[PDB]
Amino acid sequence: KYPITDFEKYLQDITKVRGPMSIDTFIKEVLTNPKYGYYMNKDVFGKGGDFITAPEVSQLFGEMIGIWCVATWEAMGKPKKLQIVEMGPGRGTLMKDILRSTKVFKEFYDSISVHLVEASPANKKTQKQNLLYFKDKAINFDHKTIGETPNGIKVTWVGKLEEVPTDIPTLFLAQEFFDALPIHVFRFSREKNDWCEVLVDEDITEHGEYYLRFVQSKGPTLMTTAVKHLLPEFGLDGYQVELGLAGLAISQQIANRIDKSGGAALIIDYGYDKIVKSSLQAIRDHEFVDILDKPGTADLSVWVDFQTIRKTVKLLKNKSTAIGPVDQGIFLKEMGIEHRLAQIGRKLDSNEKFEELVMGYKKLVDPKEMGTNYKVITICDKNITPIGFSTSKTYDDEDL
Ligand SMILES: Nc1ncnc2c1ncn2[C@@H]1O[C@H](CSCC[C@H](N)C(=O)O)[C@@H](O)[C@H]1O
Repeated sequence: KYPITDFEKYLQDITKVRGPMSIDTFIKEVLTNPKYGYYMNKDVFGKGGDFITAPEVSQLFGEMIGIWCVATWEAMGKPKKLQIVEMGPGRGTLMKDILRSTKVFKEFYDSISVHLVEASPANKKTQKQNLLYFKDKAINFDHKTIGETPNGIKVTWVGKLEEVPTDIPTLFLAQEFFDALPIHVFRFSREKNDWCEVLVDEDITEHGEYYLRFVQSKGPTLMTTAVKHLLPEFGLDGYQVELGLAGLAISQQIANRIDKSGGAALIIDYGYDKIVKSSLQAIRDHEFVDILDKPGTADLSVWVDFQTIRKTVKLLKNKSTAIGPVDQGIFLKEMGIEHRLAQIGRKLDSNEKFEELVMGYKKLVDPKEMGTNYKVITICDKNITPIGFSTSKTYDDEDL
């Protein structure tokens, strides 16, 4: 035990009036609740911005994504206006590396504007500070939703993808974004020959462990019935799956935007080319903890189901398709990262700086590091061949 937090008391109250809550609802509350959220007001973590992401590991990573943006823009017929959208830019490191490294491509750089989709006002402020040129001392970061980069590239912040202008060809970047979206969890009961949903209820049992607990819905919930067509047909008892419905909805918005106005999305994340049975994890001060251990104090994440993203896009039966996933290591090698590593290394004379650069390269591409756990998938037009996906597989059962 420990004594009951105010956020736990509040979540218990929801279960008393509304019944046990879906894991989707729980993840939204735990992250984004105004008063007790993790993503909204955590404050003062260990080290400087929480965790090791790929942009912060190497400039190599952002330069390669930059090359992908330019090559894809070329493959689209070099449109005079191109939007670049990023989902959850973090501190803005990725965007900064892209905008730095793609300045040399004059024709490309003259066509771009940037749109960052960001819900957190804290991250918004950090991104603005990281990306913008400022002419005034007093900056209120909330009335500043449009800005200019020091190279004069326009950057606009919006809360949701829906708010991004339509009818312009668009690149979409989602880097470690889908792993932080809510999921639902379902499990099959042979005792009721059907799927149940896994819910979070209050835990007042005589020797429970925490103040919340996982329960199985009595029958199928309305969500179970609504998504039955996405679940396995194989009813094995206790078989459990995670479904990233929030992410599937975003995948459809991107696919449909691309069908209408052209474009391409690059989704990079840790995950699998199959249904993910169990992956929801809670990390607090760099230690794995239980999900229901003081909720709101720990960062929740999931491993991404790339397969269901792919099938969902394909099921739209429009001009869009999804190709991949391919491993991050293979993707980046195919983009020319080894050549760039050597070029950057030759300009450096330090050896200490070169050793650091090579380790960052190894962290990105080695199979024991991020090389295989991290994967890349593209949502794009059927008729424009994607860049960096030559090793993508063919999925016969899903192409008629
Ligand atoms: N529903 C939502 N709308 C907008 N942004 C979201 C979101 N859910 C999560 N995010 C954002 O996604 C980011 C996850 S952290 C990843 C940061 C960055 N891409 C990097 O790898 O360095 C956070 O900045 C968070 O604010």
